[PDB]
Amino acid sequence: HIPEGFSFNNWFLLSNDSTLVHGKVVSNQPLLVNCLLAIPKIYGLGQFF
Amino acid sequence: EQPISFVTLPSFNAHSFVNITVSASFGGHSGANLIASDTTINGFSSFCVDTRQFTISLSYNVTNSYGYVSNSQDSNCPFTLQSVNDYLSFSKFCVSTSLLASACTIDLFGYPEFGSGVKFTSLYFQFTKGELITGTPKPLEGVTDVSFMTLDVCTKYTIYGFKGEGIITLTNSSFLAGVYYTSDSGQLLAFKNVTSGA
Amino acid sequence: LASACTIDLFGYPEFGSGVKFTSLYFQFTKGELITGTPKPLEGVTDVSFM
Amino acid sequence: VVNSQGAALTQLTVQLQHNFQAISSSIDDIYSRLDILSADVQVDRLITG
Amino acid sequence: VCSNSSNPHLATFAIPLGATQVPYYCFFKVDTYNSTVYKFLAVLPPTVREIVITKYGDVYVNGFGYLHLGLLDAVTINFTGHGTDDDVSGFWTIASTNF
Ligand SMILES: *[C@@H]1O[C@H](CO)[C@@H](O[C@@H]2O[C@H](CO)[C@@H](O[C@@H]3O[C@H](CO[C@H]4O[C@H](CO)[C@@H](O)[C@H](O)[C@@H]4O)[C@@H](O)[C@H](O[C@H]4O[C@H](CO)[C@@H](O)[C@H](O)[C@@H]4O)[C@@H]3O)[C@H](O)[C@H]2NC(C)=O)[C@H](O)[C@H]1NC(C)=O
Ligand SMILES: *[C@@H]1O[C@H](CO)[C@@H](O[C@@H]2O[C@H](CO)[C@@H](O[C@@H]3O[C@H](CO[C@H]4O[C@H](CO)[C@@H](O)[C@H](O)[C@@H]4O)[C@@H](O)[C@H](O[C@H]4O[C@H](CO)[C@@H](O)[C@H](O)[C@@H]4O)[C@@H]3O)[C@H](O)[C@H]2NC(C)=O)[C@H](O)[C@H]1NC(C)=O
Ligand SMILES: *[C@@H]1O[C@H](CO)[C@@H](O[C@@H]2O[C@H](CO)[C@@H](O[C@@H]3O[C@H](CO[C@H]4O[C@H](CO)[C@@H](O)[C@H](O)[C@@H]4O)[C@@H](O)[C@H](O[C@H]4O[C@H](CO)[C@@H](O)[C@H](O)[C@@H]4O)[C@@H]3O)[C@H](O)[C@H]2NC(C)=O)[C@H](O)[C@H]1NC(C)=O
Ligand SMILES: *[C@@H]1O[C@H](CO)[C@@H](O[C@@H]2O[C@H](CO)[C@@H](O[C@@H]3O[C@H](CO[C@H]4O[C@H](CO)[C@@H](O)[C@H](O)[C@@H]4O)[C@@H](O)[C@H](O[C@H]4O[C@H](CO)[C@@H](O)[C@H](O)[C@@H]4O)[C@@H]3O)[C@H](O)[C@H]2NC(C)=O)[C@H](O)[C@H]1NC(C)=O
Ligand SMILES: *[C@@H]1O[C@H](CO)[C@@H](O[C@@H]2O[C@H](CO)[C@@H](O[C@@H]3O[C@H](CO[C@H]4O[C@H](CO)[C@@H](O)[C@H](O)[C@@H]4O)[C@@H](O)[C@H](O[C@H]4O[C@H](CO)[C@@H](O)[C@H](O)[C@@H]4O)[C@@H]3O)[C@H](O)[C@H]2NC(C)=O)[C@H](O)[C@H]1NC(C)=O
Ligand SMILES: *[C@@H]1O[C@H](CO)[C@@H](O[C@@H]2O[C@H](CO)[C@@H](O[C@@H]3O[C@H](CO[C@H]4O[C@H](CO)[C@@H](O)[C@H](O)[C@@H]4O)[C@@H](O)[C@H](O[C@H]4O[C@H](CO)[C@@H](O)[C@H](O)[C@@H]4O)[C@@H]3O)[C@H](O)[C@H]2NC(C)=O)[C@H](O)[C@H]1NC(C)=O
Ligand SMILES: *[C@@H]1O[C@H](CO)[C@@H](O[C@@H]2O[C@H](CO)[C@@H](O[C@@H]3O[C@H](CO)[C@@H](O)[C@H](O)[C@@H]3O)[C@H](O)[C@H]2NC(C)=O)[C@H](O)[C@H]1NC(C)=O
Ligand SMILES: *[C@@H]1O[C@H](CO)[C@@H](O)[C@H](O)[C@H]1NC(C)=O
Ligand SMILES: *[C@@H]1O[C@H](CO)[C@@H](O)[C@H](O)[C@H]1NC(C)=O
Repeated sequence: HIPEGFSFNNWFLLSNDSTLVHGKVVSNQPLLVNCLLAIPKIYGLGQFF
Repeated sequence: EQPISFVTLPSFNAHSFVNITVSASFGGHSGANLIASDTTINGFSSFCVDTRQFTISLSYNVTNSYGYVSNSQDSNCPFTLQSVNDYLSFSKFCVSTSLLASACTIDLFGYPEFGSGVKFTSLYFQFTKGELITGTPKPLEGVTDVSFMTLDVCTKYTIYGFKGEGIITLTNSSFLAGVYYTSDSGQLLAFKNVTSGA
Repeated sequence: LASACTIDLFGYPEFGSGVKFTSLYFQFTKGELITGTPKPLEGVTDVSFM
Repeated sequence: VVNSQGAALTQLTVQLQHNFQAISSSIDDIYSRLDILSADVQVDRLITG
Repeated sequence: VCSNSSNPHLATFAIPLGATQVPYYCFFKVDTYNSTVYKFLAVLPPTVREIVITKYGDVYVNGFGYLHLGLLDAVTINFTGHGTDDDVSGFWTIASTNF
């Protein structure tokens, strides 16, 4: 789960169309996490996923 | 005398001219009966769209003693070559003379006035909607931003497949996300300059 | 035939094309006589198992 | 009562939003995309609705 | 594949760039076992903020879902080991997201 206080500054609702300035809704979103990485340093060597 | 403004995803101009051809001959068979029918899509039985901007050209070919034929088309599709020519933006499209699923079937009919008319062939059109391919009456000359627009006056517009009549203006309200903003009733009220953010 | 379900098949030879093979036609009515199983049931005298 | 009075208008927006038994809720679209008679049938449906 | 008025053969494929260096015209080379062509996608927008790729075949960049494709299998990435390739790397963070 998401720890609180995080800004999600560059996080946006997954929508295939339309735009909502404000409101509330329940939906399916790719937010569950299996692993986390930050400041990568190995992809330059042909890293595969 | 409505001014027209046209804006879509900004991009350069890359136009193509696809031709469809239909050929028929009656003069020898019965005057009304057909000797041979030949339809070519740029010289082929099937084809797929290539450039973002394109135009379709249909050519007629009549061989008969009388020389006078009444032409008619039937469609199982909500679109016509005349209609689609009017700046119809779309994503993917291909044509064929062979049966294909999810492909609109179109027929052409000709009345040679000998007494009985005929039908030539059925064309199949599979397609899916989007903002890749647009059909225009004529291309744009050396234009790196095909979209044309004007403010301060009421105009006839079509924006991202949303056309209507209205007067357009600019506001300094800004947001980091979303390019079009539709009314809950389904009217795109405000929107953002893709290139500039205005 | 009279009021027949139609199925068609399409094939792609990896040349970027898809063509149709033919159409098959069916007549049918709901009922009990004949049933479609994914594997025949054996060792059973009364087919129903509960 | 204040909640009561704050009602009976949103649903009005709801119905007008719908497309009922027609190609699209944009009358001009079909208008531009089709001949007269078929769209006439659908708009009759729509206006009746 | 991106480019900025610098096209060894994309200029031959379709127009030199279509803009100058600051804009970046970028295509997909449709590289497969039989044919190879370039499909124009777009130019570098003023701002790009996050990326996400879904198995279904649509990549959502900055939250718009530009284009869908068929179900995805995998991907590989390489800039170089040339110093700042990870020092000024845009990836502050990367997460294996699930719906
Ligand atoms: C905007 O518009 C797009 C376009 O429709 C929407 O995208 C849909 O997203 C949903 C959410 O995942 C998709 O639903 C999924 O469909 C999968 C289809 O797989 C079958 O079909 C392929 C061929 O296309 C076959 O090869 C394959 O073998 C399958 O037979 C399902 O597999 C998914 O299954 C889900 O449920 C099972 C449980 O049964 C889970 O185990 C899975 O993990 C998964 O959760 C799922 O049903 C849908 O297909 C997408 N549409 C299309 C056309 O593909 C967007 O949702 C919509 N909205 C937004 C905001 O973008
Ligand atoms: C609109 O469409 C009609 C068809 O409905 C066009 O009429 C012809 O269409 C054919 C078929 O597409 C085109 O090809 C032509 O074939 C003709 C057949 O040859 C007969 O006539 C010649 C005399 O002209 C005789 O010598 C011959 O023995 C046949 O009796 C020929 O005129 C041409 O082919 C010739 O050259 C080739 C190559 O050298 C030889 O192999 C042939 O045997 C033959 O000698 C021609 O290729 C053609 O488009 C149309 N031909 C004519 C004469 O009109 C209409 O023209 C078309 N209208 C348009 C496009 O505006
Ligand atoms: C915001 O929305 C508006 C429409 O509502 C659009 O803004 C236009 O965007 C286009 C392309 O981005 C601009 O096009 C201009 O074309 C000029 C070509 O015509 C000139 O050609 C020669 C050589 O320049 C001149 O000698 C001749 O006299 C013609 O005048 C270019 O010259 C322009 O370049 C100049 O302006 C741009 C900014 O637009 C600067 O970056 C350049 O350095 C240079 O100063 C330009 O390419 C057009 O000017 C924009 N405005 C208008 C009113 O059309 C877009 O949709 C969006 N904004 C942008 C910037 O795209
Ligand atoms: C309504 O619901 C009730 C409650 O379930 C059913 O009552 C019993 O249902 C079971 C099955 O659900 C019946 O069991 C069957 O018995 C038959 C006869 O029993 C003997 O038959 C010979 C006698 O020598 C031997 O095989 C053996 O000793 C059995 O004890 C069998 O014919 C049935 O299967 C036989 O054949 C298959 C295939 O060859 C073999 O695999 C089996 O091993 C077995 O030999 C089955 O065993 C039972 O008879 C019912 N009555 C009772 C318990 O009084 C009703 O049947 C049900 N009505 C329906 C469904 O219409
Ligand atoms: C589209 O994208 C796919 C991946 O999604 C590509 O598939 C890979 O393609 C590369 C090269 O194009 C393949 O690498 C080469 O494979 C050859 C044989 O395939 C075997 O590959 C691995 C071993 O790497 C085996 O486990 C597998 O079972 C296959 O049997 C190898 O012979 C090559 O090695 C050569 O070079 C080395 C260099 O040291 C020599 O030592 C060898 O002796 C030999 O000469 C090379 O490894 C890769 O295998 C493909 N993988 C998959 C999963 O497909 C497609 O190629 C790409 N499309 C195009 C047109 O390229
Ligand atoms: C995300 O992107 C931002 C862009 O703003 C980066 O932040 C700036 O990065 C540039 C370089 O990419 C910095 O400019 C250089 O700063 C050096 C100071 O060292 C650190 O200082 C900043 C904090 O002020 C750190 O954040 C940053 O990591 C720097 O590493 C100066 O010493 C440099 O001067 C000289 O450097 C080289 C040395 O050879 C010379 O060739 C140059 O010509 C130059 O004269 C240079 O000024 C800038 O200071 C950064 N600003 C801020 C506010 O951080 C982020 O680093 C980047 N992060 C990630 C993770 O991608
Ligand atoms: C599909 O369409 C036609 C099929 O007939 C072909 O392109 C056509 O080519 C002719 C000859 O170049 C063009 O005629 C020219 O017209 C201009 C005026 O527009 C005139 O100045 C020239 O002297 C010449 O007569 C014709 O316009 C053109 N039409 C189209 C639709 O392209 C070709 O087979 C296909 N078109 C392509 C590939 O662009
Ligand atoms: C236009 O800019 C001015 C600058 O002060 C601002 O006050 C005004 O609200 C802006 N208009 C908008 C946001 O529609
Ligand atoms: C990344 O790797 C591929 C093949 O492994 C190679 O062709 C390409 O040049 C590499 N990229 C760079 C920037 O070197």
